[PDB]
This record gives sequence, structure tokens and C-alpha cells, in this order.
Amino acid sequence: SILIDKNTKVICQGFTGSQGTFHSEQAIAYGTKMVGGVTPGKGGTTHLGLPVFNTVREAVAATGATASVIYVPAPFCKDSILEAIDAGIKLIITITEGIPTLDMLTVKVKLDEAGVRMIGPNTPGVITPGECKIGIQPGHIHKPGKVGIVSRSGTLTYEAVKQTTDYGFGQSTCVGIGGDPIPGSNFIDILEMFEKDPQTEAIVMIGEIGGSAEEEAAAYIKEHVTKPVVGYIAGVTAPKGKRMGHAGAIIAGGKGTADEKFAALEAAGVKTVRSLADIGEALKTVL
Amino acid sequence: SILIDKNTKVICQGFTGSQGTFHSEQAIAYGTKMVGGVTPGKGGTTHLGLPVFNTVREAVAATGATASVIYVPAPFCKDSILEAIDAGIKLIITITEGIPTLDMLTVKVKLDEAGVRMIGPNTPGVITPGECKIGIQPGHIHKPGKVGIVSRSGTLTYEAVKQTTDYGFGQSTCVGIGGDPIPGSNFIDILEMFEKDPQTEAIVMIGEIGGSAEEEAAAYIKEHVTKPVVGYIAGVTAPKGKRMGHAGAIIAGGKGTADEKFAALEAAGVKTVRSLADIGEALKTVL
Amino acid sequence: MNLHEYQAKQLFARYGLPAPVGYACTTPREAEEAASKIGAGPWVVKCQVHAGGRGKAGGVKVVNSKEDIRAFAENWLGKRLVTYQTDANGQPVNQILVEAATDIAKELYLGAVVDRSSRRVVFMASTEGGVEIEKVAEETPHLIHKVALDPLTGPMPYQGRELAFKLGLEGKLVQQFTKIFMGLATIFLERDLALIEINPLVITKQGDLICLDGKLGADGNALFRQPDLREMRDQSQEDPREAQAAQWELNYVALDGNIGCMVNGAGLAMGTMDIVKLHGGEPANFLDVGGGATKERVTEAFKIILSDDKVKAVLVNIFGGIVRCDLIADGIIGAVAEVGVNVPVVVRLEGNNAELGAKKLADSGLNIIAAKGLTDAAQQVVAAVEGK
Amino acid sequence: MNLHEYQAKQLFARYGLPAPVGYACTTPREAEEAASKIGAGPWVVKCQVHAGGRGKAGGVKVVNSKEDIRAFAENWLGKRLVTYQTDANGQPVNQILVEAATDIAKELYLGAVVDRSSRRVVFMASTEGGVEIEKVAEETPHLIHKVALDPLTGPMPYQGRELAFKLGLEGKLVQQFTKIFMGLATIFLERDLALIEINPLVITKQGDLICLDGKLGADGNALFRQPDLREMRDQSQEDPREAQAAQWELNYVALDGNIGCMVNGAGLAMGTMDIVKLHGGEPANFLDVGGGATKERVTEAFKIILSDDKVKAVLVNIFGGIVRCDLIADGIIGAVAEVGVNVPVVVRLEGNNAELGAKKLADSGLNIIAAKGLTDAAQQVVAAVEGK
Ligand SMILES: CC(C)(COP(=O)(O)OP(=O)(O)OC[C@H]1O[C@@H](n2cnc3c(N)ncnc32)[C@H](O)[C@@H]1OP(=O)(O)O)[C@@H](O)C(=O)NCCC(=O)NCCS
Ligand SMILES: CC(C)(COP(=O)(O)OP(=O)(O)OC[C@H]1O[C@@H](n2cnc3c(N)ncnc32)[C@H](O)[C@@H]1OP(=O)(O)O)[C@@H](O)C(=O)NCCC(=O)NCCS
Repeated sequence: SILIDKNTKVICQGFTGSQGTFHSEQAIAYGTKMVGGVTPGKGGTTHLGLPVFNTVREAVAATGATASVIYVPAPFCKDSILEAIDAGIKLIITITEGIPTLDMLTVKVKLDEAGVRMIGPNTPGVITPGECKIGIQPGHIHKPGKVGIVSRSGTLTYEAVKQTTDYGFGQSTCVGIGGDPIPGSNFIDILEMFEKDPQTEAIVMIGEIGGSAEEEAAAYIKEHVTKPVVGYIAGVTAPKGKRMGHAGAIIAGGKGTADEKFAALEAAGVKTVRSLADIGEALKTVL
Repeated sequence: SILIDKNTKVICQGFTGSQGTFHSEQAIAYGTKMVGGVTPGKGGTTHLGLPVFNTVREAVAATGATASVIYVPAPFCKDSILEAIDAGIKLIITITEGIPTLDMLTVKVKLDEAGVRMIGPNTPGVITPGECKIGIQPGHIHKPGKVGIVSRSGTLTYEAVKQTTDYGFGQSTCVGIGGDPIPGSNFIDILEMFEKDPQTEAIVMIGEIGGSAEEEAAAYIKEHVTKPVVGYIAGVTAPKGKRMGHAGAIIAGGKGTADEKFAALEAAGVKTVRSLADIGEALKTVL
Repeated sequence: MNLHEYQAKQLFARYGLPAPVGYACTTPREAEEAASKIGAGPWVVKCQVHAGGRGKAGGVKVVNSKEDIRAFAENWLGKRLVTYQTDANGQPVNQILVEAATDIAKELYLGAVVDRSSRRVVFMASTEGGVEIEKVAEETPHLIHKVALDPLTGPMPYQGRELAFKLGLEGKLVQQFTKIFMGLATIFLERDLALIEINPLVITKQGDLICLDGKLGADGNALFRQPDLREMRDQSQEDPREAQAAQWELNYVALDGNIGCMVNGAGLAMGTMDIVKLHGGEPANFLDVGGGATKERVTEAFKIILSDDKVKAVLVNIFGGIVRCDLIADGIIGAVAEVGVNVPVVVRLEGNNAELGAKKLADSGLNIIAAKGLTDAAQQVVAAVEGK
Repeated sequence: MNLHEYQAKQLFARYGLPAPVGYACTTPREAEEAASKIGAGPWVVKCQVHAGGRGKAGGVKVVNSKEDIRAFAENWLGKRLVTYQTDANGQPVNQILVEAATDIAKELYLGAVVDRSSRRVVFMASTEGGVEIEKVAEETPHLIHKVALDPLTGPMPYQGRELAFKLGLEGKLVQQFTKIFMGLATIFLERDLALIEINPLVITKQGDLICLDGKLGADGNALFRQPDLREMRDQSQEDPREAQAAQWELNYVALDGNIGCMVNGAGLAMGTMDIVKLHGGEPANFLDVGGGATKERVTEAFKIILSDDKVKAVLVNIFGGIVRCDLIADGIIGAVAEVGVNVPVVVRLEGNNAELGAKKLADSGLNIIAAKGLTDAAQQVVAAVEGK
């Protein structure tokens, strides 16, 4: 598994808001070691049976949490993420959608310099089936297993989770890199982690239109990934220059089409599948 | 020697201005491998028999220079330094005085992240006697030798150069870290280089009031410097909270007096000298 | 969101960048009156639509009489301008920009986008102005010069000079160019733009730089902190359904096809469209239900998807979400009756009560097939539009 | 450069930070008229001088009658205010700030400086307001809270909240405090300040934060790009000789002693002062000749050093520079005659023509000793003031 496991202690920023509450309840039911939350102005209270702190540093000092999940509205995310980086949090999972690209541009530079890992934003999150769940994914479709999944899409990830669970492969860890143009982590970052994770025997890489992370991942996989990889790119039928839901799902300057990504992955030796329904079949082939 | 030697290829930013011209002439007469200069708007001309370029990247591509000396007025320095860092220059010597602290605050962060070494600003420069001269120091008082000199002051450095030349010790390399509050390099940075330089057998560290670089250097020397160090701190008689010439020569919040620096250096085992005239004598003692 | 050329030029002017003297006109009378306010003609008259290629479509003319300005305004106001960048329906022309003619000596290109590969705002410049920057990049990449804004320092004059010198500019044009770089970089950062494109950035015969056109794109995720940009939105330039969808928390993009798609998830939406295409179908739209698949939202979704006459079937693909499958089924049923959905609907449900929701659909008697998985769902909607 | 309290408060107001309603007054009449413009008294009247400790020196009073405002203004305008932060000569009071009384519930401290050790603008806050921040740092460090502005991101609200919560603030005071942090951080960066100190930052009885005092220091190296700050300079607050020296490219700081020092180099200037002190002398000043030791500049230097009646000798220590030693000697000679330097001068010259310059001095017949090296130079000037 990568990123998180049964030992990961997690705090939630935006803990007392609707989504933070609802999903922390889900994480808690899953057995995720949520140890606390942060909502400025509500420090010292308790919520979902856990301490709420005014700041992340208070939360970290009090609980020792190394991971924070963020359910803070977009306007305050940059502030939330920078706070978490400043408090020593080493793993940030930002669920939040709508964060201005320029904010993430800066946050990304910060994350890389501080050596802090961020998954997201605009991601369903991260889950190591059977051990730790951080995010909004449904945990009853997963099965502790051997397929590592990285995706720019939550729903497509679920399809792949359903398939790898149905074929019995199960998942080592599912990582949603999110649908934004500048994520905290990209395919290459997650790919390297799966390659180095003994529990992961195969990787499903799910991408979509826009940017060139997939093409770069392709080149990376060819030279540094030995484990079998099954790839799926959504958006073959997407028009160019139009946002398809995700802020990152837009083909800018005619570059980054789904076909170019499939092609790039095929050339790097990745097992691609034209139909998202065939991810499980493609894994059977390579396992 | 450290930083520069006979092989260092240097370009000068602000090459065609008065000081850039005059001091490049001096560097050239000394045998410094000046290979070119940069003055936006005068690219393609020749000055002091060397090519003038419009940008540092042009200069670097054309000459392979790894070091740049800057004689650009303060308002444009941040821009000059950032340009040089961007052009791949690995050693920047910024002579310029008057650079806004906030500019250097940002430049310093940049230098450290890009791994670029900057000496200065507000420094007389750097000289490895007999091999390379970059700066405004008089080169006929130096003598190729074994004492490494680091100083926040040009004139005090000269006194120490005169003394180490008169005692026959000579200098390995003299580095003016400059008189600004946030220099590109500090004592600790230069000290480590002298400790690792076989040609340097002893170090003269010259400081003055303000900040705590000397106190930190003291702690550093105690634990990481094995070579003998002779220290001199100017400003014992300086009033507090008043700029004494150098923008960095000011005692803020009652901290950073000359006495505190002497004391800190004494406690770290550094050979300090109360009179700047006794630096040579103190070296004789420890050599 | 996109801004009109005239709005881009007002912004440039606000940042002290230069643009021709001009007036945005909503009536032919305003357009003709602009002539003497501008001065001696000839005058450039331009349809204001978000799409580019207006010149090729006849939406940009240089005229020399008030009478012609008025005729051009009369010809275009309230009419739709089709260009190679709009769909066959074009975009409504509600403003004609009337500006002073400019003596063009040379056409340059200066633009900026957020480069995702380098994760920086990247400005690019080229001597190849007046041409689609993509064409120049494809064929003469060596003619495109770029600089990345450093997040730590903000744009720096040396970057403007770098581009200026690579463009072979000299003298005062270097300072003018640098100033424009600094202003546009500042606008990019301060207004949260996603895109700037000055094509052409012109060197006038009088030896000055001037923005002859301006294309600005704002980061929509930042409009909450761009009140001025917020007000500049011109909804007439977009398919009105997108805004309708959005106020209902649906993301809708109309396509050419005839199989409507209603999916929760951008990725699944695109994947569903692709799988429908893979199985011989032609997706009519992208519609990510995002929001809770409530009866109200699903109903809106249908109204929006169905407002397109070409839609012959609708494939609903719901995997997960905050609403149980059976409630979604009840909602699809309610939507179908209430919207008067008279087309066949194929539904693929995954999650809690998937099969019971399926039962509810099967037992409603409405023309709604509950599919058994993705592939099946695709094949069935494809088959459902066979002959329609 | 320092700003007056009233100027600091105007700046705060400009950044939407809060300060008492007040008027800077140059005449007692303006001061008394401020009363009804402010409203119901009592009113706080404050001498405006750059130095702190005005309260302890009687320069801050809370009065309750127009008559008292006028009496206080009459008492201070044109008079010099001596505080523990000025020399025994104090600073001229040319403005009386008359402001509304504030109901103080609690006094806090909020300030910022460029921390050289961490190389960041650091804001610090403490519940210990109304006390010298140094005292609090010495004794209750645990009560000083700090945050470093990140050069890459600019100040962030969480930093303001961090300080606010460490100060035990709650409710609206947290937002008010955060807003003040953000504004002061923004002022710091935008105006190139070297220092901000709000002591006290007051929580009023009505439950609001208000800047009761303000000390702002601007980075002088940045004044070329701070035109507004540039105009706010009040030269009457400093020894006029510093400005005179500066317009002549000399850096002068008067001291208590009687041995004037004229040196090229800040470091050498301080070292020379120290060596004079080491050898029993008392330096009268710091004067870094920086600029080319020309006859004109050296002459000015003497005029400035000598304008201090207590100076009994002058030690000139010149190592290097852009002027040959013999020319410097000619200039020292010219200065001595022309300025009518009637005190003994000791000169230490190093560089080209050191000994010939020395000869010229020795042969001028003026009372100028050419020393043989630093120590000698020190001993000789010390000896030269023996008995004077
Ligand atoms: C972040 C998001 C979930 C928040 O929505 P939400 O929970 O309805 O918002 P709420 O206002 O209820 O809660 C937000 C909380 O954050 C808090 N908050 C604001 N700034 C904060 C900060 N700096 N640190 C911590 N908490 C903060 C608020 O106090 C609020 O809690 P409160 O209600 O206790 O006062 C939503 O904006 C979003 O991005 N949704 C899309 C999520 C998504 O779809 N991701 C991709 C999935 S693939
Ligand atoms: C930097 C300093 C030496 C410049 O002074 P100067 O040479 O008289 O200034 P000039 O105007 O003659 O020359 C500056 C040149 O920089 C150039 N310049 C400006 N911006 C530039 C940039 N971004 N890159 C390169 N050159 C630049 C100008 O074009 C000018 O050259 P030009 O005359 O050919 O047009 C001066 O401002 C300074 O700091 N002096 C103190 C030096 C010092 O005492 N240091 C500490 C010693 S211990």
C-alpha cells in the first residue's frame, strides 16, 4: 500500500462543516484513525467524539497526526493547506473543489519545497482497503488486494475499484490525484510509489483529457515502472477547448487529447483499454 | 582557496556603467578571466575588449561563464540577480549597495532554492590572491597564502589583508559577505568552505554589530571548524539602534552588540582580538 | 470565463497597456457616433463575440465612412456571427467595437497561460503575430519564446526584456514591450486569469507597441474574488443551457450526437460518452450530475438534456453519489413523467439498492430500461436510438 | 526612516486598520479646535516625536478641556521633548496629535521586523502590551508569539489567527486581529517597512481592537520606490548633520566623545572608533567617508565633524578608496586651512603614495601628524587630546 495505512493518524480541517462531518463519520466507521479536527473558532469542543482545535498546529501537537484531510471551501483552501504545511502535516488530502489554479500554483511550489505530500485537490481522496479511508469514496466496493489505482477521476476510479474487486484482485491503495489542472501530486509521483510498494502487483492508471501528465507518466513508466500497468483515458469524444466538468478536463491549444494519451501510454508499453468496462479484463491478462 | 580561482570565468552585469567598467578593468589587469558583460540595450558591442550582451543567458551561452559580478544600481538588482540565477550563473558577486532588504529577503530564498551562491550584496567582493579577483578591493596588498578571510566589511578586510600579507601568511581567499542585513551568504556558509579548503590553514572572521550571524557562526565553529580562527568584531562603541554606515550595522532590539559577538566567539574557542591591529599577531599565535 | 475583446482592451487600458482608441457600441447610432469621437477614419469595426476568427467570418472590417460604420453595425447587431471557433450557430453580436485604424508595421504575438507541465504561468511571445499561435508552435517552434513567471518573485523585468530581445526588438520598443509584459503578468496574477492572448501585438508604423486584439480568459474558480470580472460575464456568448445546468449544480456541455448522457462524475461522464461512442452511439452531451441526484436535480437534468431536439434516448449512469439507488430510480421516474420524457431512457445504477432501484424502474412501466452494468447500458441505449 | 505616530496612524487608516479619531496639530489653535471635531472629551494629546517613552516624559496627557489641550499644545510646540529614547537634547515637537480617548480593556503588542536570523519578516504578538517588547522577551519569552511571513505566499490568514488564538482572543476579536495582521503585513511588504510596532494594540472596553500607538520604520534603501513615505520624512527628528553628511555622501553619527573620526568604510569607521576607545580615547563620532575622499568631501567631513564643539582632535584613517594617498593628504591640508580646523589632526594613510601623502602632511606645517599605522594613529590622537 502507499500513502496511508492502518497507522496513519488523520485530522480533518473543516471537521465541523457538513462534508467534513459527514465524511469524517464515514472515515470513523471505516476504522480510519481520525484523531481530531480543525475549525477556527471551534477549538476546544468535541465533534464525532474527537477533539476540535482552532489551528492545525494545536491539532498536531495534541494528536501527533501526520495527515490532514481538507473539507474547507475553496476560498480558504490555500490558507488551510499552507497552515497544514506549516504545522508539520506531511500528508494533506484536499477534497475541495474549485480552488483557483493560481492558488494551487503557489501551493504546489510550497508543497514541493516543504517536502509535504498533497493528494488533490478536487479528489475523492485516498483509500488503502481494509486499513485506511480518507475521502468520499464508498468503502464497500473495495477489497484489500494487489492493484494500485491512480486516477484524475473519482467515479472512474470507482468503476475500476468495482472491477478489480469483482475479478478478485482487490486494491492495494486507490489514489485520486484529482481533477484540477495543477494537482499536488501527479501520476508520476503516485506511479513511483506503486512501483516501490511490494503489496502492489499491478497498476491501473486512469486519466482524461487535458494537460500532459499522462504523456509524461507514459515516458516515466517506460523507463522506471516494471509492474504491469493498465491504462484508461476518458474524453475521446470530448470537444477541444471546453471544460468537461473537472477544471483540469479541458484540452488547451489542441494538446492533451485522450487519443494522444492512449497513444503515448501504448508506446510506453502500458496495457490500455478503450472501454472503461474492460479494466478488470486487462488486469487478468497482465497478472 | 574557495569560490573562485584562476579558472573561474566571470561576466559582469552592469559592465558598461562606471563602476562596472572601472572595476572590470581592474579585474582584467589582475588576470581575472572576465569573458564578457551584460548591459540591456548594449548587446553586441564590445567593451574592455570583451563582448557585451543584452542578457545574462546570452552571455552564458556565448562564454560559458559560471560567475557574474554585479555593478547594477540598487533599484535593478533584484532583477539582475534573478536574471543571473535564471541564466544558470552559479556564483553571483553583488557589489551593489542599497538593495532594499525585502528584495534581498526574496533573492536569498531564491538563491538557496536554485542552489546559486551569492556573495554580497554591498560587498567589496571576492579575491583568491594570485588567481582571481572579483570586486573592488586593491589587489596589491594581497599575497597568495594560507589565511582565509570572511568579513562583513571591506575596509576591515583590507586591514586584515595587510596584516596577513605583512606577517607573510598571505591569503587563500578573501570573501566579503557584505554589510547588508540579509546577505546571500553568511559566515557559516563561508566558514564551512574554508574548513574544507586544504589551502586555508587559518581563518580570520571579521564581523560587526547587528544581527546574530556571528553568534551563530560561533556555535558553528565550535562544533564544525577545526582550523584555527581569529575573530574581530567592530562596533564595541556603537550606539544601539543606529545605522553605522552599513545597512546591517545596526543593533536592533538591544541584541547583536559587538561584546555579545566577541563573547560568543570566545566561548566557541575562537581566538578573538580586541584591536583590529592585532589580527596578524593573533594568527602567528595560532599558526 | 471569456471576456469580450473590448472588455479585454478596457482592462489593458486600466493597467496602462495600450490599445486603439475605441468604443463598444450597442446600436448603429452609437457606432456611427463613435467615428467622430475617434477622429479621422478609416475606422475598424468589429463584432464582439467571444470566439476568434471573426476576421475570416466578415466580423472585422476597416471602413471609411460613418455610413459604412452604421451599415456594418446594422448588419451585425442582433445577428449571430459564425466563425471557425463557434459552432454552426455562432455567437450573438450585441456590441460592435469601433476603433481607430492602426498603422501596422509588424505583427507580434504575446500571450500567457498556466502551463500545467511546468506548473507556472508561462508567457510566450513570437514575431509570428496575426497567425494562430498553435500553427506557429507546430511549424516554427524555434520562433516561440517563453518565460515562466516565478511564483516566488512575481514577474520580473528581465523576463520582459528576454522576450523583447528574442523578438529582435530594440530601443524604446524593448521598454514598451517589457512594460506590457509586466502589466499583463500583473493582470494575469491579480485578476486570476487563465489566459491572455494579444494577437496581434502590433509594432505601429509610428514605432509603438499596441494591442490590436485581446483575448482574456478568467479562472472561473476565482470569480468569487474577482467582482469586476464577475460582472463582465456575457452569458449570451455561451449555450444558455450551461448556465441553467450550473445554477442547478449540473455541468453540461452540448455535443453533436443524439444519445443524451446523465452521469454523476466528470470522469465517468466522459467515460460514459466514450463507451457509448465505442458501442456505435453518438453522445449528444456531457452532463455531470455532480450534485445529489435528487428528484429535482434529475428532473432539471432531463429538461436540459432534452431541450436538445436531436436527443433520441438518454443514458443515465450513476455510480455512487449521496443518494441511494432506489431514490435515484424514483427520481428518474418522476423526472420522466413530469418532464414528459418521451424518449427511451437506459439506466445503470451502482451502489446501495442498485437492484431494488432497478426493480422500481422495471415496475414503473415507464420506458426505462435498468441496465446490467456499463457495457450493457451502452449497447442498450445505442440500440434504443436505432431507427430514430 | 522613522515616521511620526500620526503618520503611522494615517497609514493604518489608509489600510483600513483602526486608530483613534485624531488630528495632527501644528498650533495650539488647531489643537483646541480638534476637541470639538473629535467630540466629547476627554482627549488624548501627544507630542509627536520619533522617539518612544513620550508618556514617561510628560508628552502624552489625557485632558478634559479645550483650555488644557491648548495649554499642553502651548507648552510643547516648538519645544524639545527628551525621553529615554532621545539624547539629552530631545526631539522637537512640531505636531501635537489630539485624539479621542479610548476605553482600554486590554493592552496587547503586535509588531514586525525583518528577522535576520530566519531571513523573514516576522510578526510578533503578545498579551503583554504597554510594556517595552524587549522586557517581555527577556522575562516571559513564552508570552511572545511569532509567525514568519512566507516570501512565496505573502501573509496568510491562518498566521493572523494563530497569533490571535495564542493571545487568547476569541469571537470577533479573532477576525479583527487577523484583519489587522493581514493589513500590517501587507503594509510592511508594500511600503518596504523595516518595522512596525503597535504598542499598545488595544482591546477596547467596547470589545474592539484599536491601534493606540504606532511606530513605523521604513527601509531607507527602498525610498526610491516609496514616494509617499519619501515625503513623510521629518528631518527635524534627526541630528541635522546626518542629512548634511548624507547629501555629501558621508555617513555620520554623532557620539558623546571628543575624538572625531573620519574613515572611509563603515567597518573601518567602527573599528577605528573602537581602537581609539581601546587606547584610552573617546570617539566623538562615526563618519564613514564612503565617497571619494576628494578635497571637497573631506572638507565637508571636517565641517560636519567639527560642528561638534566637544571635538578636540580628529583622527583620519583612510585605507584605500578611489583617491591616491597624496591627493587625500592635499585635501586634508586644504580642508584644515579652509575649514579653519584648529584642532590637531592625526592621519593614517594606506595605499598608493601612503608615505608621500605622509610627507606632504609633515611638510605642510599644519598641525597634522601622519601616523605610522593604526595603533600608532590611535595612540597619537588620544595623546593629542590630552588636557583638552
Ligand atoms: C469543501 C467542500 C466539501 C465544503 O463544503 P461544505 O462542508 O458544505 O461546507 P461547510 O460550510 O458546511 O463547511 C466548511 C467548514 O470549513 C470551515 N473552515 C473555513 N475555513 C477554514 C479553515 N481555514 N480551516 C478549517 N476549517 C475552515 C468552516 O468553519 C465550515 O465549518 P463550520 O460550518 O463548522 O463553520 C465543498 O466546498 C467542495 O469543494 N465540494 C466538492 C467536494 C468534491 O466534490 N470533491 C471532488 C470529489 S471527486
Ligand atoms: C552598483 C553601483 C556601483 C553602480 O554605480 P555606477 O557604475 O556609477 O552606476 P552607472 O549608472 O554608471 O552604471 C550602472 C549600469 O548598470 C546598467 N544596468 C541597469 N540595470 C541593469 C540590469 N538589469 N542588468 C545589467 N546592467 C544593468 C546601466 O545600463 C548602467 O550602465 P550604462 O551606463 O552602460 O547604461 C552603485 O549604485 C553602488 O552600489 N555603489 C556602492 C558600491 C559599494 O560601495 N559596495 C560596497 C563596497 S564594500
